[PDB]
Amino acid sequence: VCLFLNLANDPTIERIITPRLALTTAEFLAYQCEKHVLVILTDMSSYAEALREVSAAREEVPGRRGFPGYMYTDLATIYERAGRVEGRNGSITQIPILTMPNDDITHPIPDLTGYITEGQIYVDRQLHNRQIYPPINVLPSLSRLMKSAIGEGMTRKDHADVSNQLYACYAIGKDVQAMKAVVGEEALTSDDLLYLEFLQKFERNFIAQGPYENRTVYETLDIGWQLLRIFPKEMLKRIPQSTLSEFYPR
Amino acid sequence: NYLSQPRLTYKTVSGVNGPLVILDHVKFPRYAEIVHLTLPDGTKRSGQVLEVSGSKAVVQVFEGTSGIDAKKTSCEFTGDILRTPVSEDMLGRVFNGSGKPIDRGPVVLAEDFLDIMGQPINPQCRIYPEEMIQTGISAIDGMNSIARGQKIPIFSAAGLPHNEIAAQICRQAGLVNFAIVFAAMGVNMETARFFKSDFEENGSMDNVCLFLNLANDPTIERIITPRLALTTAEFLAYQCEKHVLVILTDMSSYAEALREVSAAREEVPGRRGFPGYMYTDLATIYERAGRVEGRNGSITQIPILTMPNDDITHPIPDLTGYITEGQIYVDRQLHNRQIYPPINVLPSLSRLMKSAIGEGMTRKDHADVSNQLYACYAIGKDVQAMKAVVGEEALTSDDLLYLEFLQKFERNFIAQGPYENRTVYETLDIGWQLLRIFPKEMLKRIPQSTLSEFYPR
Amino acid sequence: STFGYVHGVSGPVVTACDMAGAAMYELVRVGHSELVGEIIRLEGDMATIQVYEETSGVSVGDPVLRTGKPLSVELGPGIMGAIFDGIQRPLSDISSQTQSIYIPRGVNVSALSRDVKWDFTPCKNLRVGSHITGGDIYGIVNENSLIKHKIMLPPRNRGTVTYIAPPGNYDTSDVVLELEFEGIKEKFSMVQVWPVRQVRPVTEKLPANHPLLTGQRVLDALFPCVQGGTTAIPGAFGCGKTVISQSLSKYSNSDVIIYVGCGERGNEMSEVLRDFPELTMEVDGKVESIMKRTALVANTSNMPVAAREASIYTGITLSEYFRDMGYHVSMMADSTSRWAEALREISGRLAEMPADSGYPAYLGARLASFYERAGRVKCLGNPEREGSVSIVGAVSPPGGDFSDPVTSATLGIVQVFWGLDKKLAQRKHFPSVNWLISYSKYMRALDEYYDKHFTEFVPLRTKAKEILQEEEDLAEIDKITLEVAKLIKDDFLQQNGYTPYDRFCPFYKTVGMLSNMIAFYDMARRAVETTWSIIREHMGEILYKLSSMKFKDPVKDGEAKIKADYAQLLEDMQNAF
Amino acid sequence: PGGDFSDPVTSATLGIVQVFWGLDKKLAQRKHFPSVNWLISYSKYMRALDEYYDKHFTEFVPLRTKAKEILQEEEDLAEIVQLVGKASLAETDKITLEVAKLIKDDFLQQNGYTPYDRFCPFYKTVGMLSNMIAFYDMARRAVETITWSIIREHMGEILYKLSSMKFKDPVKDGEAKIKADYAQLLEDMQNAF
Amino acid sequence: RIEIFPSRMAQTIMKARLKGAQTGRNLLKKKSDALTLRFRQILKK
Amino acid sequence: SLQTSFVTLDEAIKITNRRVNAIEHVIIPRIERTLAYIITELDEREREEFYRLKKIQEKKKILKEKSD
Repeated sequence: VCLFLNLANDPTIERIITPRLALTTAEFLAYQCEKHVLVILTDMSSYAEALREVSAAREEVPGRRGFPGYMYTDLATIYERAGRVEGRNGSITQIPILTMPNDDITHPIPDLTGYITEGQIYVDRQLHNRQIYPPINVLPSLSRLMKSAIGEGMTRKDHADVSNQLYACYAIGKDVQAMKAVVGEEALTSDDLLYLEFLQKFERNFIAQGPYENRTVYETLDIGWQLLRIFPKEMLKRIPQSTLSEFYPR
Repeated sequence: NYLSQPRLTYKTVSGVNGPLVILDHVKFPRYAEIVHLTLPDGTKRSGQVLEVSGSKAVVQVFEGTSGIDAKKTSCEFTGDILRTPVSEDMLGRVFNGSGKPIDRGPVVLAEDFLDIMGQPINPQCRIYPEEMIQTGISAIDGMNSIARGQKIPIFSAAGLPHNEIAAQICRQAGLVNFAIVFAAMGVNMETARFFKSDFEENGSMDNVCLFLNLANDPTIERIITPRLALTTAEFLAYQCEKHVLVILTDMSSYAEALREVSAAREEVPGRRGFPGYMYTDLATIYERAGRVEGRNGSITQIPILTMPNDDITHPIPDLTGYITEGQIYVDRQLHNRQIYPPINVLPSLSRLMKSAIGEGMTRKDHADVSNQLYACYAIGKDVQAMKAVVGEEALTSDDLLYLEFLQKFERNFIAQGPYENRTVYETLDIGWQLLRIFPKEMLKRIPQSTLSEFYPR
Repeated sequence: STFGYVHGVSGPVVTACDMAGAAMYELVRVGHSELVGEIIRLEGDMATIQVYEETSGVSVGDPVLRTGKPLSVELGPGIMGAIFDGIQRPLSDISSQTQSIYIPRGVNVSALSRDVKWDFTPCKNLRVGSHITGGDIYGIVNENSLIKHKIMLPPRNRGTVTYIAPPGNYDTSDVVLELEFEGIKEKFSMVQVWPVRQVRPVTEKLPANHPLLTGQRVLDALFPCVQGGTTAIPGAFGCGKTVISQSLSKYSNSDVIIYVGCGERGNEMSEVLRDFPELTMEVDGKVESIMKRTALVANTSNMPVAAREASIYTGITLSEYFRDMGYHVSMMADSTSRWAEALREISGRLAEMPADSGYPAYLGARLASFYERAGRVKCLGNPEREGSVSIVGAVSPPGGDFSDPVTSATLGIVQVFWGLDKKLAQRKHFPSVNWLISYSKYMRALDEYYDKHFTEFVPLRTKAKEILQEEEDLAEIDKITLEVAKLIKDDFLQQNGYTPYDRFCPFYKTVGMLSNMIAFYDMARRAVETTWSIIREHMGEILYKLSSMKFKDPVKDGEAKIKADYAQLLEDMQNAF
Repeated sequence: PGGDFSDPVTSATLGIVQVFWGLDKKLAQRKHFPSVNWLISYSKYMRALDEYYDKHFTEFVPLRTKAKEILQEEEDLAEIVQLVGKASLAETDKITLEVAKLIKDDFLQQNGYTPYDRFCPFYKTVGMLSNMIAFYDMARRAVETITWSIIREHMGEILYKLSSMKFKDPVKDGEAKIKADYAQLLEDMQNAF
Repeated sequence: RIEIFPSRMAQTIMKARLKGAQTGRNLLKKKSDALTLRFRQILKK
Repeated sequence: SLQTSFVTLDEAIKITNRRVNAIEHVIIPRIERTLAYIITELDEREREEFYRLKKIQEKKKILKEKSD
């Protein structure tokens, strides 16, 4: 561990060169010594207010919400130092953390990192209020490299396809709670009572592992296929019939 | 203790840029040093220096730079800042903005010259307001009463009778001395004719020192008008022992005269056009109030201001909500219904209303009949909305009685007439006449001690 | 150079020429009346100075006398009970020296009185020739009966003692110490000057562990705060803001209390200077005034706006200086929203870019560099003492909405948020702290204190919070839970501040009352799981034993625990019947 | 058409002007001519005029203080009827709702391309205001005891006379004043029923 | 979901649209509450 | 006369309590999060004119010192 601390009392221009030195250190432990580095940048939001403040002192070209015009580039020179190269066994993978202000995903800090990274992971506040452990919601959280990392060569061919279906049962059921607030708890039909029945069981069973329990992808699917077996047949429309025939009877 | 050096007379104007004239070859020029221009026609014009730099001195004139030359104008300086002449003869006089008389009398004959920018009052020798002003409008002094040293604005709109009730407040004010300083910033001619003939022509012109600034008048005089207002109102309160009440009408027209001078020295604007330092310039003239511990004088402010388009998020009624002490809300829906003082009781609270009333101050039940008259008006409001949604007779036996009180609260209590004076004792007599209705143990807010004494009569 | 000339004033700004040895953010004295200014730009030989006062009557050619010091305070004896402005001028002494009611706009009165004499005693094994580093306790001054104002060394300098003072009476200008270094025998009095923007140096920060017993039952039990912690409260007109500001100064376990009125009002600042000079505190002997451990930074909105920004930084430098003596300082900032409206004027005069809703780019960085100056921390110095600073900052949002560029920035730094509600203050539920929105991120760090002391507390709070959590959904539409939650909200959480006991309770009663109201609950959970209407009718006397538990007067100390035993066993009887 | 009170040419105007006849676009979509809406408009010149009014037109000022009342008491009820539906909500307030519709279409509406309505004099104006407010005080006391569902087409010959007073020639000097006296006494017979 | 173009005079329009819809609920709340009170006592009868 | 009055009220209370819950959860939070968008879009133009006007304030000084 190569902890680079820079507290809130430290000067605000030092926050510019802090994720620069954290990456060129990690571009030496990988790409020159061939070991797999995991870079974590705390408060990438708080880097950008240290980028807005220094640019207002330079008096130049404000973009959205006071952030400078080159705020896409200077979040890209510290994000695109990732990935693997050909002639090296090493690797470098980034998990930055950014606090979006006022829960808005249209704020320029989750916005411009949404365009330059290869996905995002969304932590929800309504699930944190229900004491769900990793309080993550899966609807605006996509991983772009999901299509390559899954397969018969890598992991368990039903995994790539069940995640298309577990979004569909999640997205339809989320509109059901939006419908339940308006008409009433009794006007629902038998179809959209199961969409609430899955959605209550999805948050507490597929998520909230606890702060010291890791479970593998095989344990994830065997606890994730159980949530699709409170559904009936023929409503899992994202799953083809060639793959649905094996995993449904169990 | 004075200056006797002769005044220089510069003939070295080096340019004219709109309202301001930039001089040259001036030796040791001050900031805010007043300068008397002289046009080649012969007409005199005043002027305050706004910026010096090295040898230059950028003086803006008051009455515009129309007709000013670059070769024959003689700027003769005046070695000190603008100082008003102040005395106890200004009561019952009418001046303009800059201080010259309007009422065909003479120039005033001061005992001293005070700096109009003033000095900030000490927080440690400032003492709490406790006694009440008896301003007469029963919608004002009945529920949302005014303390003695409490700054409290009147949030009007553009067209409602605020100036027509800012004269009633001026005439029927206070009881046991009570001089009153009126400052009219940016009014019409027919409003200025009204303020000179309503006040002047009653007998309030023994204690009212009005001076008023038209819209025709130069807009630099609209900035030194609240400065001239309080610096005599804190001569009458902190150098003589009187109880002054200051009325600053058209506040929203003051900040528009602050925007013109701020954009005259080529500054950038601030939030919604008004400059960044408006929270200081408002607090420089709002916080020259309160009462002190060394003397028994006091000064009370009622700044009338018209928020545009019924927007309380506008920077004039928002930055005054952080300096002052609770609002009084003139409403438009009450005005079209044609009760005369349109004071709305629900969104208007007085902050120091708790300290201002009591048995030693006005009366024992005033702390409780004001808590009930507002509360019975609150239950009176949704009952009127209930009348249209179900019917006038089938609703409840309770709402038969609240609905008749609202007709008596609107017309008999807060619809005070145009000339009807009404003391604090005359107000609560109407306050118990409306609480003759709702028989006892319906009025839950009034305690049993004061209810048994005043309600049977 | 010694003086500078003015060379032009254009508002607050003064572009003083002939200043070649002028640094940034130094304080100067502009004019013959000596207005205090701040150097803000430096263009070669000239230096653009913004002036704190009204710059009316400043001519081109007036002497600008530079000082060579930044915006700093004077730390030493004579600071307790004094009332300062934002730039540390004594408002109590400025009224007796001038005999007026206005601030005379040019008076450079010394912040500490140079006429009051103090009894100095040395450190007693601090010999001549002994080596002393910065932060060492050098002497002790009996400022009051309460505060032993330990004279310390400034953290910059170092050396060996050459001249020390004998025990006696001294002025604030008398030389007390003289230190040999390699270069110069440097001498310095009992008064040290420290800039407010520079953090006080210290050895090593520690995790905060000891909870701030502020006095109320809801605050010390359900939403606790630790000394060395940060705390935000809302800022409406009447919810509880006079209570939490003065009960935490009267009854808390804090050695000093430094209150910062940061540009409040005119008469709301006058009532604080009318109430705080006549509050009383019960020490182990006879009662004494609160003004022997209180220091006030009073500031209206009429005052200069650079003395409204710096009122927060002055109040935290006085708080960090008393931290280094070993005391447990607590600082009440009231408010911070009137401080954010003072930064918008300061950056608005420099025409800088308004980043988020008018406020400048560094609003989130100036707040985070101020709330980080709190914390329990082992101080500098060889006597090896520990101190703490607690910062309580009132937030006054427009309209009471928690989505604002300073409200959302404050609630991301603070850990405790005692959400005070107007609706609870309308129904006379005092104190009016809400329990739904309020929280504490300070629960995980306090269970070590709740296990080494007070062992039976953490199963109660983690259960009684779920009782209040279950009750809100049940009130939207179990019958045992609605009755006992009514008992907690009416006896435990409600607290009258004028009762001769219920104005302040210790923690052993607070853990005592929640023990019985939970031991009554799980027994009644069992007693229905074997009838509820008979429970409400036959146990009416023991419900009177619960609802009258709050009146255990401080003449009853061990008996208050003894009555908690006997009211516990009476519930053991009727649960079987 | 836009920027009603938030426009720096209009916001600077309203601080100086005394009278402001706000031409509304909601009335101009229905082609209500003139399109002056009677709520946001004002006149600061009501104190300076009653010294002239109590000499010439002594009847007018007690009419106008209630003529502005009826136009607002219908305004809140139009927000009621739009949501909860016309169950008519009252009978003492139903008469205000239709005597306002008498005002908003006969009194207030004025087509200037006719040879009669292109200029109305004041005695033709105070005449229509006196007649259409005398229907309001008389039908107020009529429900102090009958219902307007009876009254509407029982007084249908009178409600046609009130709606047809705006068609008289501007050269009928005494004859329009007798017609004001004629149509008012015909309402007196119907309220005597 | 955003409705129209921002940044002048739609704020005052939407503040008129909000204020009508704010008390429009409260008017319809009292209608639904008086209907339920009419429904509650007609149940006991 | 009450049995046919009982069930006609539960057909008029359900089509009213939906219109309460249609205004409360659909119409008002569509207007409310529109009104939060007009405020920020006003603000992103109020700082855009603060960059154009301050650019001229610097270009009026550079042109001035070129004359001096």
